[PDB]
Amino acid sequence: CFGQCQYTAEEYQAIQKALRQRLGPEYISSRMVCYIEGHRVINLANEMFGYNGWAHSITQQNVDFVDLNNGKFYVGVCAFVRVQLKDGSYHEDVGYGVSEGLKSKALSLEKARKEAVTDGLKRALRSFGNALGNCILDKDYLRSLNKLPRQLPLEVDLTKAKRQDLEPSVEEARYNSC
Amino acid sequence: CFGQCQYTAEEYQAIQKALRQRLGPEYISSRMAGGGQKVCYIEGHRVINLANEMFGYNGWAHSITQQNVDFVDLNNGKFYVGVCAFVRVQLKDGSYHEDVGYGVSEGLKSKALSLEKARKEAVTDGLKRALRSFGNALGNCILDKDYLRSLNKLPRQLPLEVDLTKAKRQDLEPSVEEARYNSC
Amino acid sequence: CFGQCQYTAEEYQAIQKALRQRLGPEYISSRMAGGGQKVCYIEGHRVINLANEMFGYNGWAHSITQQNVDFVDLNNGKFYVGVCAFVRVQLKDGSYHEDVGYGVSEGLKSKALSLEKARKEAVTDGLKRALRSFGNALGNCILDKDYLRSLNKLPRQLPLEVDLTKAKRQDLEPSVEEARYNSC
Amino acid sequence: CFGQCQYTAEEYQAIQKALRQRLGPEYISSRMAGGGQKVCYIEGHRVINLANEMFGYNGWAHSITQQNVDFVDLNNGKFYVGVCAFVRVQLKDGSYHEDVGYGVSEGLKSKALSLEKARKEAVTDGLKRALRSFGNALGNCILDKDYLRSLNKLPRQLPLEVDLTKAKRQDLEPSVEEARYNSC
Amino acid sequence: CFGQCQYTAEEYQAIQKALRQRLGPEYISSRMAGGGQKVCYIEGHRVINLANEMFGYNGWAHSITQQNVDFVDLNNGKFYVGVCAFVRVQLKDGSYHEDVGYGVSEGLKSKALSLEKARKEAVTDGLKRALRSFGNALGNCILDKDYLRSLNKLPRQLPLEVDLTKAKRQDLEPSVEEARYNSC
Amino acid sequence: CFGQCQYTAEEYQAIQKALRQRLGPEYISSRMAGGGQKVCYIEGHRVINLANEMFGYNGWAHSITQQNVDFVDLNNGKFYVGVCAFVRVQLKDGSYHEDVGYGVSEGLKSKALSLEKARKEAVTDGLKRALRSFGNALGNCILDKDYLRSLNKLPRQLPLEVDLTKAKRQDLEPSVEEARYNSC
Amino acid sequence: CFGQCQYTAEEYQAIQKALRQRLGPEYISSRMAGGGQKVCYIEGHRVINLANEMFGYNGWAHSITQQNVDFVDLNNGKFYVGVCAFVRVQLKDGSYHEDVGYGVSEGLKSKALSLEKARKEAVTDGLKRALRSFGNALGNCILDKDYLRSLNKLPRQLPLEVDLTKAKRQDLEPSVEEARYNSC
Amino acid sequence: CFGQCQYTAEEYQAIQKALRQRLGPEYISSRMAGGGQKVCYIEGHRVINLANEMFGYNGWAHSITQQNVDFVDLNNGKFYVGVCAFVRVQLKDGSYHEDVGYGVSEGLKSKALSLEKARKEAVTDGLKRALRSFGNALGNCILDKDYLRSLNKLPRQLPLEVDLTKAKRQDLEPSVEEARYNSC
Amino acid sequence: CFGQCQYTAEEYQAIQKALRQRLGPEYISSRMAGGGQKVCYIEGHRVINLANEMFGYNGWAHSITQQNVDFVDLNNGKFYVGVCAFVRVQLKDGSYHEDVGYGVSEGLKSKALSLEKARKEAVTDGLKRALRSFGNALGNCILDKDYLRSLNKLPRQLPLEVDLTKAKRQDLEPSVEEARYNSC
Amino acid sequence: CFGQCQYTAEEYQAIQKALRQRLGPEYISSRMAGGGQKVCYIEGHRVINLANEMFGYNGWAHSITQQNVDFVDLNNGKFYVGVCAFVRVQLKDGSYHEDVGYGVSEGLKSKALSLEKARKEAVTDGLKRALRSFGNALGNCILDKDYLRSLNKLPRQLPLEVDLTKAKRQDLEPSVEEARYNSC
Amino acid sequence: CFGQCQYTAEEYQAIQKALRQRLGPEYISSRMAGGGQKVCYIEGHRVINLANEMFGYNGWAHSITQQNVDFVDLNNGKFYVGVCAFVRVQLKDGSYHEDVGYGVSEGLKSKALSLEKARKEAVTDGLKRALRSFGNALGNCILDKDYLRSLNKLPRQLPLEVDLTKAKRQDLEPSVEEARYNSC
DNA sequence: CCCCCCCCCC
DNA sequence: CCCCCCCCC
Repeated sequence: CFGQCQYTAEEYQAIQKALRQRLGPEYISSRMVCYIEGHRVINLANEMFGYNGWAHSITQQNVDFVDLNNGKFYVGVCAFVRVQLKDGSYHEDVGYGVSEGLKSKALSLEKARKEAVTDGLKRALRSFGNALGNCILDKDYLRSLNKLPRQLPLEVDLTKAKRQDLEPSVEEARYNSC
Repeated sequence: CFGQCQYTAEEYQAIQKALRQRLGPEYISSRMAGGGQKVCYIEGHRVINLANEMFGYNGWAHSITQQNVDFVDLNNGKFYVGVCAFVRVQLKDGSYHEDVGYGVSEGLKSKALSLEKARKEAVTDGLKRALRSFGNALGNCILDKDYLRSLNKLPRQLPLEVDLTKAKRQDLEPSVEEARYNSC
Repeated sequence: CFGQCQYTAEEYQAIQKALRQRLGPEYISSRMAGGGQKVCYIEGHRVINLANEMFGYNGWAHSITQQNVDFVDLNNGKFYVGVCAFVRVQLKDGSYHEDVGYGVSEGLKSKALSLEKARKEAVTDGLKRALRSFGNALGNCILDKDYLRSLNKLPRQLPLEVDLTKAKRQDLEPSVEEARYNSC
Repeated sequence: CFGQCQYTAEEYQAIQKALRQRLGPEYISSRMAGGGQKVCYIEGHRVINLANEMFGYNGWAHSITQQNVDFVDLNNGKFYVGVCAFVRVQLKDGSYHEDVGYGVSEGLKSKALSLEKARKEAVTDGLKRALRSFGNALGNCILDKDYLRSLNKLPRQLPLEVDLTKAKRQDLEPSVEEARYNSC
Repeated sequence: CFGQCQYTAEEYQAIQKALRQRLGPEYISSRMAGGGQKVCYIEGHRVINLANEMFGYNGWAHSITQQNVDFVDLNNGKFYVGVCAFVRVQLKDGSYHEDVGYGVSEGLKSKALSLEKARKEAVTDGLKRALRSFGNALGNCILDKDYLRSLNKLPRQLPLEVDLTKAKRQDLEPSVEEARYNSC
Repeated sequence: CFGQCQYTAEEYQAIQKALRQRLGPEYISSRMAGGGQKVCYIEGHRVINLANEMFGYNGWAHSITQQNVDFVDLNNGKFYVGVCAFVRVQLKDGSYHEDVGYGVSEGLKSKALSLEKARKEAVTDGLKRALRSFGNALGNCILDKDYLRSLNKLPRQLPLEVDLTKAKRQDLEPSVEEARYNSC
Repeated sequence: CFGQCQYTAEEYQAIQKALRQRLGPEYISSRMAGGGQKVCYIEGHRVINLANEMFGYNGWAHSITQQNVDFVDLNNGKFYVGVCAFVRVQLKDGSYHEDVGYGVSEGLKSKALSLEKARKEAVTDGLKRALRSFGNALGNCILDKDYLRSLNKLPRQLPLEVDLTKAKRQDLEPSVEEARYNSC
Repeated sequence: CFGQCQYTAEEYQAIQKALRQRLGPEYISSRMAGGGQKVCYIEGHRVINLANEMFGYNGWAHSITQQNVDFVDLNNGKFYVGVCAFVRVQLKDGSYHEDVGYGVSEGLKSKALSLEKARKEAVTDGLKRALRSFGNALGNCILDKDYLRSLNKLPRQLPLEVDLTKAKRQDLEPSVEEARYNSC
Repeated sequence: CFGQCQYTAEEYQAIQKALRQRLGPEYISSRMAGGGQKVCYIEGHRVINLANEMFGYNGWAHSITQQNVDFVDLNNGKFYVGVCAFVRVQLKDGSYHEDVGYGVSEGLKSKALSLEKARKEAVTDGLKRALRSFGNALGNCILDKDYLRSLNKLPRQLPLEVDLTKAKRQDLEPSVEEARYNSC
Repeated sequence: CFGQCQYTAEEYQAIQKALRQRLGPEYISSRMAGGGQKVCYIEGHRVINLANEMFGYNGWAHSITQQNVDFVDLNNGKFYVGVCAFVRVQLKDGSYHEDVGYGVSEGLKSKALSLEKARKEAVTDGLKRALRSFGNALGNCILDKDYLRSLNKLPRQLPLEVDLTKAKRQDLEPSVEEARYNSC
Repeated sequence: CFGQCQYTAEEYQAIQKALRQRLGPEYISSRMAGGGQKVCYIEGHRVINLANEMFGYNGWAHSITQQNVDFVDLNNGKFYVGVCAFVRVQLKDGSYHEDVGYGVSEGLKSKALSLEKARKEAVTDGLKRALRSFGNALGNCILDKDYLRSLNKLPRQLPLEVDLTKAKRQDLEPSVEEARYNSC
């Protein structure tokens, strides 16, 4: 099962080679600072290891503070996320979540907690190689990214989008799996 | 049993391909936020049915690791409640994803309904955010702004109608009863 | 034993198909839920019988992970009580779904009746919300507003009558007793 | 041993069939509730014997997960006590159902007797509500509003008589001792 | 060992039949309750002997899960003590039943004797109520009001006399010592 | 080892029969209660010897689950102490019986003697009450009022004399040493 | 190893026979209680050697489950200390007996010496009372008043003399060392 | 699985030799301390990639045993935060090294960013110091003063340029998917 | 390994015989207690060597279950410390003996030395009292007053001198290294 | 895996011989203590490399059992911090050594840097002292005063130069990667 | 592995013989202890080397069960610190010895140095006293007063000189690496 | 009510 | 939107 599977030579070789790849400009985004968006990291991990080849859990989440300054809330929240592969290999790291200025205590806490968990997951997956987000920390890679042409955001083709719940091929394979 | 079943090549490959699909406009809904901005989301029951179809009714599981009420404040007769929950989804092979949901209830005068609303919302949100990590088909694509742009350019479709003619009308499931009798 | 048996292909397919079924109007009832509007729901005993038919009396299980009384407040002689419960349903293959229920009692003068109402409602609500996660047939469809529109357009049927002629009248079960004697 | 035995096809089907039965009027009793209304219920010993017949003396089990005294109040010499209990019933195959019972005692001048009544009543109620989840035959049908009306239309029968001629009069059980000696 | 032995068909059926037996008048005793009314009961030693005969000296077991002193109050020189106990009986196959006993001592001037009486009574009562759940032969029939009337209609027999001629008079048990020597 | 050995048919039946025996007058002792009534009991060493002969020196065991000093009060220079103990007896097949003992010391001026008396008495009483549950031969019959009447009508026998001619006089046990040397 | 070895028939019967023996006057010692009455007891080392001979140096074991200092009081320069200990003896077959010992120290000016005396006495007394439960040969007979009377009528023998001619004078044990070298 | 793999002779020897290598100037960075002096270090991503190449992406793992915030102080509008972390790295053969990292933030006006900086720095520092213990190739050589001197004498090379032509541009990994499909 | 080995017949009997031996005057020492009385004891190292020869350096073991400082008092400039320790000796067959030692230091002005003395003495005393329980050869006879009288009648011998000519002078143990190399 | 491997004769003998070697002056360093004196020590990275060469990168491991900050004092604006750490080193055969390290930081005005220095120094010192216990080669000889005098009499060598020509300049390890590919 | 290996006859006998050896004057040193006179002791590194030679680098292990700082007191600028530690030594066969060490620092002005001295001394002292229990060769004889007298009569030899010609000069151990390479 | 407990016991 | 008044008395 999970945590018991040992990587075969072919799969080990494919993943080890693939994880060295640096990410193209399609993955990187910027704010006012470069970063990779959460769903992109999720999709990267799902493609690298399979939907059932990686796992993550929240070891502990701790609210550092909730302060009130003339009607505005300032909240800091840390989270400890541990990623595990289907072979037992694991990486655990710290994420943080901040919410300053909001008037809603509850919305501030929601933003801070969710942000902390997502950040922790990104930083835990980072430790597997450049393909999962390590290259973003290399300043030479950032410069080589700035010299690249700023391409416009690609468009998504919703023609083959999932339109009904049923997955007939999946149901067939699962019925044949028993 | 559960957590021990190992995925066969056919089911693994089918699921891996199927999870890449982004969701059509049938799944996505929208509300208005505190900044007057549009926020998309998938309704709970849609995600539950999506997961039941992707993994089988017995191929996925979820549990509440911890639910914690952050605060209960009383402002001139109105209750403001924040509740977080940690939901862990597991597949029949032991693979798991755990995330946090939050639940908010501001303005209500009934403390009990505020707490109920916050707790249930927190748990459902945590389940959705935990299931997100399995792929676009279970809700990962909703975070892609390009997917959102491609969704607005689409015609606002009218609510589909449900045909309740073959709806279940009595408890017994005879084919199910036979299949189970033959299992003992 | 329980939690160890793996579903056979025939029973898996039967149950997966049956769980997709939406519920007819015989199951749906209405009360005034949280929010003060008319809200549809499935009665507890109906969900119990639904689950017993879907999985068998020994094919599903549930337990109360934790029940916590959030508060008991007294406002000029009336009691206001909120109670949450965490109920986890498990199938005979180890598959599980856990959710939160809440129980409310505001205004009553009897503390004991208020607490009893809140605790029992919390447990039953948690069980229903945990069973929701297996498919439409166990209560997931009730959350689809399109399903509600398709339910209102249906002819309002009168409550069916129960024929108590073949009702159980003595304790002994000879058919069961024989199979059990031969099972040892 | 217990929790390990798997139900055989014959015993499973027999029990699944028997549990669908609604109960005849011999089981149901009634009192006058709060608002000058009628409320039906099944007495504890009836449910105990029903379970012993359905599963065998060694085919079902129950335990008290937790009992918590909610309150003990003193108003001018009278004690008012509320007690909840969490009872978990388990079958010989590991299947389980857990629910909450409550126990109330208002008016008594003895704190000890109030607590005794409340605790025992809570536990018995919890056992009844836990056994309810196995099917109609163990008490689920009592929740059906149509079933109660269909029960009122039957002629109210007078208490059947019990013939104590074959009552056990001395301790020794020779057939049991013989089979048990043959068990070694 | 204990909790592992599985009941053989003959012993299962013998015990299942024997537990249906209602108890004769030799077992029932009576005291007066608070409202000056008759309350029936089975004495502790009677239940112990019944259980030893039904299952064997090594076929049933009981343990005190938890005992909690609810209160010890002093009212003008008299002590009033209430004590609850949770007793769990288990059979040699792992089957179990757990229930609550209570112990009361009101009026005594000695705290120590009040506590002793309350604790011991709680434990014994809990054992009786746990054994009750196996069937009429172990004490369930005492709860049937119809069974009680048929007991009043019976002639109250004078206390049976005990023939102490075959009483054990010295420690050695040669047949037992021999059977055990042959076990090594 | 202990707790695993399963009783052989011969030893089971021998012990089951022997435990039914009531005790002769050699075992019973008496003290006086204040109301002019007589209270019977079996002395500690007598119960220990009874158990050693019934089960063997290595066929029964007991342990102190918990001992709790309820109170130690000082009233005008005199100490009044109540102590409870929970003793669990276990047989070599895993069968067990657990009960409560109490120990009392009122009036003594030495706190140390009060505590020692109460603790030791509690433990011994708990052992007696736990062993009682195995049958009449180990002390259950002492609670039967008819057995008490049949005991009082018997001629008061003079204290038996002990023949110390074959008493153990030196440490070495040669037969035991030889049997154990062959056991390695 | 220890706790797993099962007693062989020869050793079981030999030990069972030997444990029935009462002790001669060589073992019994006496002091005067605080009320001028005669109190018998067995010295610690005598009981230790008794157990070593009955079961072997490696056939019995004991451990201190818990030691609790009940009180340490200071009255005009003198310390009064009560300490209880719970000692559990176990045989190589898993059989066990647990009892309580007490240790007292009144009058001493040194708190440390008082505590040392009380703790050591509590533990030794607990070991004696735990070993008592194995039979008369290990100290059970000391509680029989008839044995005490038969002890008084026996001639009080003068303290035996110890022959230190065959005493161990150097550390080395050549026979033991040889038997052990052949054991590897 | 992980923690079970034993290093093969070829892989052990390869890694043992490779870890002896000291690092070239491409890895080392430097800053100025609070007292105007040069401090060398290895950046986090370099250590992560070094370890991934030395042991494989699945041949090393690390976990946070505990993170403890030492202090958060507010001095006239500036926050000073010290946080320690204990990081444990493990290899696929069970070999492990655990060390401490620290995180500092002095002067900042935002508490949230101070805490984020201190916690993340503590964890990364602990990871670097834990990996340091495996050899020079993973960072031990940075502590050799002679290695630092021999590094300064080297020509300061210009920052290398990165060729992003072969960068990953889409999610799909066909070779990886193929090998994994062949792994089921 | 340790705790698992079962004693072979030869070594068992050798040790069983050897443990009966009383100790010659070379082992016994004496001090003067507070009442000017002669108190006998065996020095620690002698008991350690006794055990090392009786069971082998690897045939017995001891551990400190708990050490508890009873008090540390400061009375007019001097420290008075009492410390108890619970030492459990175990043999290579799993047999064990646990007892309490005490350590005292009264009068010293340095707290640190008082604590050191009390703790170390408590541990050593506990080890001596635990080893005593195996038989006379390890110190049980020292408690026999008859043994003490038989010790006084012997001539007080002068301290034996130790021959340090064949003393160990370098670390290496060549025969040991050879035997160990041949064990791998 | 780790903790399971048994040392082969060749590797055992090699390591046992190698650990006796004392360290040359290349390893030893010196500082000035509080009395203007010479204190010798081995720098951390040297000890890490020593252990990695003696046992292999995967043949030794260490963990931090506990680190405890003893004190943080503020004396006229400067911080003085003492921190202890407990480091446990384990070999691939399960052999282990645990010792204490300390860390000090006096004079700094930054609390965070003081704590960082003290914690890191404590952990490194504990690792050095734990590895010391394996033999002279890992640092035990540094405690021999004769070793120190014989160290002064040797010619003080110039700091060796480091040859960075073959330093690792890129991440990939082709020999390691190939040896690992052949291991799956 | 460690804790599982059983000693072979040859190695057991060699080690048992070697442990009897008393130590020559090369090992013994003298300082001013808590008795206020010339007190003999074995230096830490000597005991470590003794153990490494007696059992092998991988044949003995020790751990710190607990270290507890008893007190830190400040008297006119000087610190008085007492620290105890519990060290447990174990051999490769599971045999173990656990004892207490103490560490003292009185008079020093630096709190950090006092705590460091006390903790390290406590751990080292505990290790020495735990190793004492294995025989004279590891330090038991140092307590023998006759051994001390026989040590004074020996010629006081001058500090031995160490031959550092074959001192270890580089990290690599080629023979060790070869023996390990062939072990995989 | 009473008995348990008060007075006695150490 | 609930909460209040209703319901339990």
